[PDB]
Amino acid sequence: AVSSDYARDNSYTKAAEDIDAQYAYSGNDLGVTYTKDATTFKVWSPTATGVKLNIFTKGSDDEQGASKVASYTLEKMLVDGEWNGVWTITLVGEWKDYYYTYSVTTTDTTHIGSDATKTYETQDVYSTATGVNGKRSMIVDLDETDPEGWSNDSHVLLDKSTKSSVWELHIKDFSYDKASGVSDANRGKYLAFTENGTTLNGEGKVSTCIDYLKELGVTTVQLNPFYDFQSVNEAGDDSQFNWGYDPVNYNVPEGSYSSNPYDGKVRIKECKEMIKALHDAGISVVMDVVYNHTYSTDSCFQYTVPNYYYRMKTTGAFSDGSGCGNEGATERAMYRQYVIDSLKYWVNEYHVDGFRFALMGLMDVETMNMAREALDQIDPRITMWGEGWAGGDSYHPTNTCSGTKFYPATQANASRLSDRIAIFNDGIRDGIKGSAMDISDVGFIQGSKSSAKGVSYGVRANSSGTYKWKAQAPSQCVTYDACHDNATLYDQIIASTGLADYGERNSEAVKMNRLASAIIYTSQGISFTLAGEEMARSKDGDTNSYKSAANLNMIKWQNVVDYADVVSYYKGMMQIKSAFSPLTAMDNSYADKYTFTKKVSASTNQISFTIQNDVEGEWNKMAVIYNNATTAADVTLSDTSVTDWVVIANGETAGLDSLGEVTGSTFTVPARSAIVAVDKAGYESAGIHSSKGKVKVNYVYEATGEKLEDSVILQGSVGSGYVTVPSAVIPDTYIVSRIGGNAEGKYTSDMQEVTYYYTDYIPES
Ligand SMILES: OC[C@H]1O[C@H](OC[C@H]2O[C@H](O[C@H]3[C@H](O)[C@@H](O)[C@@H](O[C@H]4[C@H](O)[C@@H](O)[C@H](O)O[C@@H]4CO)O[C@@H]3CO)[C@H](O)[C@@H](O)[C@@H]2O)[C@H](O)[C@@H](O)[C@@H]1O
Ligand SMILES: [Ca+2]
Ligand code: NA
Repeated sequence: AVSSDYARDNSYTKAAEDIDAQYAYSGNDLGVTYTKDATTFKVWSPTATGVKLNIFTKGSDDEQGASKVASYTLEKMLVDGEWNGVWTITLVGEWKDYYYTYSVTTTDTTHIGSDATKTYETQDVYSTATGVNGKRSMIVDLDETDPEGWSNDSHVLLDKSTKSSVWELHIKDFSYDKASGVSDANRGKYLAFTENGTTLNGEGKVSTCIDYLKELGVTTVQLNPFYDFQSVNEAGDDSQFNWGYDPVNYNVPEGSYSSNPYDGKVRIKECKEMIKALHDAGISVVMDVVYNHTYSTDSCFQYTVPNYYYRMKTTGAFSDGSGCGNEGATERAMYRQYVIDSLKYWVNEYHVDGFRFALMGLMDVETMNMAREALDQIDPRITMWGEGWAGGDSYHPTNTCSGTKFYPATQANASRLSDRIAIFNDGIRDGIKGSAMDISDVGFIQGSKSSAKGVSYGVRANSSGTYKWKAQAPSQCVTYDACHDNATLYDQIIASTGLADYGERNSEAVKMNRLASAIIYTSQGISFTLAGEEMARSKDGDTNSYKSAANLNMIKWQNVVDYADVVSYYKGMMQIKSAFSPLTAMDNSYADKYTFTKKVSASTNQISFTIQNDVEGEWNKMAVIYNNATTAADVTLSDTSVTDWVVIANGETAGLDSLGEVTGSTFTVPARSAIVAVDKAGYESAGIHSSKGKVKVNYVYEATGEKLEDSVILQGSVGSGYVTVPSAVIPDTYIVSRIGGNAEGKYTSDMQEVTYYYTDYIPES
């Protein structure tokens, strides 16, 4: 089922609305305002009877030189005897690098003015720095946290969101593997991203980490939570892992990814160095944000203004729409403001280029649209997308703090949402590889004919017609087959077919992987992959790896060799989408330029369509065919307008070079493979060609000269290193007797061939 939302007004919502009408504050100076001469503290809490500032030398009581300094009484901000809801004090002198908490004595929202008070110690709601484990805030000069050349670091923004290629990455996963070639100190840390010239096992043969990303050519890296989360003990062991969907401090970097979580400035500088390194690599940084819930209701929000910041049921229970125990009340004036101010902070202070909203379905449409407008004032190329669903039933008031009707930012309400707030298309996801809820379930690539309609509607970003949900335009659609949640693409292929064990190479499974690649990059919308999808990433069948072993979760960098051909295929498919404007369109101007051979809703083993282009200097027409049959199929296009074709992607390779020609309207499409072709006239005139070198790898029985296994194609930049390997799937009764050509070397302009010659063998042991 899809979870429900309910409009219910009660004592709590009416109390919160009254608080907004009187005390809503837009002053822009809540938290700490540092200067060398003085530091000013501001806390918003209309429910409070008193607020006390506590100063410490260190962020925890374990550290050397840790001591309580003193405590101070904050005073109400009055004008002509009228309180604006804000507490303030100004400390004269130099207070930088001191740590602090607030002691808030307060009622709840439904008992303001009463003697029913409780006192809570808490970090600042508007913390820009904390000590270890985010318990104590830190007074910092943010200038001191700027790395070398930070002033010259610019945003990396896509001209159009639909021109993106997103690599969804977890910071520990990136470099926790020793084979990553990243230094001992920086493995699984922010600073891993700053290490150039890293290679597999540091042997200097093939690129890893940042150099690998430059070669792959992804436009965008989306980072899993690097705001401060609860679920990793920052004073604990290095082997701890969590995705970090457990927020504690929204505007403070995560401590565990830094080299030193005790000094609050170090993580800020190192977090900025990561973002700079990615910007220097020409890559856009998208931040996974989780305003929909906090780890617990024992939070800075609840301790400051009890029952204001969370959606309250009539029974006094916290609404659990997140499935994590609570949901943030985005409809409230001061959380709306907090969220928007937070987004602007990460953009301006950390140079973040966009956001992925966790459970965007829990966040109200008005708030989301206002956030889009705010970020537009900085730059409208700043990207926004999110999950158009919740994680449970959500109880909200009828209206927002503005007096407009509450609407959740779900798939169902895509029409009410800005067309530049994109939504994850679970339609094409389930269409391609099968239900995400069931690892054993088949989609189109595994041979489901019923799944074809999922793919076919996905091809135009679910923006043409209606199947499941409808995007306003391709700009409002994220096109993907897998993410960090549920099974990896290759794990679902393995589980659903039983072709092999998890993480084991299988020729037919890899064919299916290549086909998924073809679909993603011949589909409209914002193309998105899990980091390592291109190298057949496995989690050993883990369908919820959020707190699983770090070595299970980590990117196995050996896969860039083991699946170098698959990486090469993705690398080439990315080039195709980038070269052909209809695929990267933001609007619906190309919707009526598609000619599907069969009905879009057809149950078929072969999907085919043509796309008419209108951009001068590009290809005039593209033909796309997906064949999920176990045999080769002759597919005849219904569109006969073009009868001279150049093939640019097949079962073997993909890219901008001609792989052969086709006369007429009929194409022979190999089993479990795609064909991408373009009009010959256009291919000649456009002058679009590859600058990448090729290596063909053959596997031959020496005695007969016959192939034991299909040849594969590696592709990469001329001068970049490659490593070929003997085929993993060849029976154990054959052994490599001899190698022809350069098994290892650098790509050249001319294609090189490597042949692994095999002889008769009996394992024995
Ligand atoms: O008080 C209740 C409860 O609170 C704490 O546990 C919270 C929560 O922890 C687990 O949920 C996990 C999921 O299993 C993960 O898949 C992940 O979900 C996120 C997903 O990956 C994102 O894509 C999406 O945007 O956001 C979701 C989360 O909203 O992360 C969550 C949170 O870590 C567990 O499965 C839940 O049952 C549980 O409620 C606390 O640790 C518990 O002791 C406590 O009982
Ligand atoms: Ca933390
Ligand atoms: Na283009």
